[PDB]
Amino acid sequence: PVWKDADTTLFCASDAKAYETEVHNVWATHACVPTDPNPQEIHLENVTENFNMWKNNMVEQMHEDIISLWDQSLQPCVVIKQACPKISFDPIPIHYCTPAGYVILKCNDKNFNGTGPCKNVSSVQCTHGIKPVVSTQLLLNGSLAEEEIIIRSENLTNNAKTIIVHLNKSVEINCTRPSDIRKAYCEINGTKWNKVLKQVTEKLKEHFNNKTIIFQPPSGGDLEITMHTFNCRGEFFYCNTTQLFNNTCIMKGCNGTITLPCKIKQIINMWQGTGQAMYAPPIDGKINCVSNITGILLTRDGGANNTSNETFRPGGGDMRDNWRSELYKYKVVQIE
Ligand SMILES: N=C(N)NCCCCC(=O)NCCN1C[C@H](NC(=O)C(=O)Nc2ccc(Cl)cc2)CCC12CCCCC2
Ligand SMILES: *[C@@H]1O[C@H](CO)[C@@H](O)[C@H](O)[C@H]1NC(C)=O
Ligand SMILES: *[C@@H]1O[C@H](CO)[C@@H](O)[C@H](O)[C@H]1NC(C)=O
Ligand SMILES: *[C@@H]1O[C@H](CO)[C@@H](O)[C@H](O)[C@H]1NC(C)=O
Ligand SMILES: *[C@@H]1O[C@H](CO)[C@@H](O)[C@H](O)[C@H]1NC(C)=O
Ligand SMILES: *[C@@H]1O[C@H](CO)[C@@H](O)[C@H](O)[C@H]1NC(C)=O
Ligand SMILES: *[C@@H]1O[C@H](CO)[C@@H](O)[C@H](O)[C@H]1NC(C)=O
Ligand SMILES: *[C@@H]1O[C@H](CO)[C@@H](O)[C@H](O)[C@H]1NC(C)=O
Ligand SMILES: *[C@@H]1O[C@H](CO)[C@@H](O)[C@H](O)[C@H]1NC(C)=O
Ligand SMILES: *[C@@H]1O[C@H](CO)[C@@H](O)[C@H](O)[C@H]1NC(C)=O
Ligand SMILES: *[C@@H]1O[C@H](CO)[C@@H](O)[C@H](O)[C@H]1NC(C)=O
Repeated sequence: PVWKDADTTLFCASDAKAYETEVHNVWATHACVPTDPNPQEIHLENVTENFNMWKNNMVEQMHEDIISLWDQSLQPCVVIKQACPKISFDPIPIHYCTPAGYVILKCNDKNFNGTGPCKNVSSVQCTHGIKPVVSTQLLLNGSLAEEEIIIRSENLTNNAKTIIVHLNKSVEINCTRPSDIRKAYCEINGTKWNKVLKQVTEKLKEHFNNKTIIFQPPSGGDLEITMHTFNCRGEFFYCNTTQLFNNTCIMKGCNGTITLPCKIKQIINMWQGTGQAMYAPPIDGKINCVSNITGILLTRDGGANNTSNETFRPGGGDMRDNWRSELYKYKVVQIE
């Protein structure tokens, strides 16, 4: 035993083939180390420890990882004049491990909303395979809750704090652009989507005191925040998630396949801050991705403590809460 809450400089590990150039590998061979050959996680009997993912520093430290991954690897056309070669792109799991004198604690309490104490703690040396997808409004290719749906928020009462809806059922998404080049779409199972979405509203009313929950498309911003931007094979997609957030469809004559209009923007505003950048025309041929929806990035706006309704509009932008959704059950303690 003996430990104390502390921080340090972490290190990473990954199953990264040294021949492939799917950039996540090419970067995880020269910055990460091989995966733990034989790894054990030791449970701690009759012990309880408090966690909180919003003041946690593993998240920050991982953000400083993906930033260098994207500034090093993928390069733009545009005083900045470069060559913009088409590259390969496919994320891979990356484990996060403590050096010497420290260890990682893991909360496997079946539910657990993130901030607070555990009860079923365990001590690991590395995290686990965590895919660094950089996406907004919808969390894709993450992990899933092993019990029920959970809403994660710092201050649930606050009105500019982002919300996170960890799902217990992965909703398949399928986005394509075959053979204007950059005119794409995304097919989603409306049946699966709205079954799970009914569930999502039930939980939101469980936290918000049997109040009428309503989903609304974004107020107004740049397409980065108001339009589901993800990265597909080195292509930056933009999907008008307006048919996803409709409270009418919660019988009814809407439950089939929800095609969604998308576009492959060349001019994007970075998520690392400071400026914009332009890339290059799409690769000829079918460009598509098949990802799992697993989390949900909402920002209910305030001004309805009195009315019997609360409006929730999709959000995101600060990719930090993309990581929080995954390193919520981990804390780095030092062997004091
Ligand atoms: N200083 C300002 N300009 N403030 C006004 C904006 C406040 C709104 C805000 O603070 N929102 C959170 C942080 N923001 C996130 C934005 N995210 C993206 O553009 C993005 O994720 N694109 C993307 C997504 C997926 C892929 Cl695959 C590829 C690209 C940009 C940066 C910003 C930080 C603070 C300044 C601007 C807003
Ligand atoms: C604690 O978590 C582990 C791993 O998730 C699982 O076996 C079970 O939920 C709990 N086990 C014990 C012995 O409490
Ligand atoms: C999370 O659980 C704690 C109890 O440990 C509670 O005080 C807090 O309000 C909960 N927050 C949410 C968003 O469920
Ligand atoms: C997800 O959680 C909800 C809680 O309301 C539950 O009703 C549902 O059966 C769960 N689904 C799965 C697949 O665990
Ligand atoms: C935010 O919500 C929590 C939940 O109980 C509350 O305890 C905390 O004090 C709130 N903070 C403020 C400043 O209201
Ligand atoms: C999507 O989820 C299913 C189970 O819900 C899982 O078997 C599959 O591997 C996931 N796909 C990806 C790309 O992670
Ligand atoms: C994805 O959609 C394309 C065309 O819409 C289709 O050819 C492909 O089989 C689909 N894949 C999945 C897993 O739904
Ligand atoms: C949607 O999911 C259901 C499972 O409830 C399945 O039976 C149906 O074929 C799926 N439809 C589409 C278009 O994905
Ligand atoms: C909501 O109302 C139902 C009955 O309509 C009740 O069983 C439940 O306790 C209520 N919950 C909240 C959070 O108001
Ligand atoms: C999304 O499509 C709707 C119509 O379905 C339109 O009113 C809205 O302006 C579109 N959003 C963007 C960002 O173009
Ligand atoms: C999710 O994972 C699948 C399979 O690993 C991959 O094809 C897809 O591109 C991924 N999605 C994103 C947004 O990276």
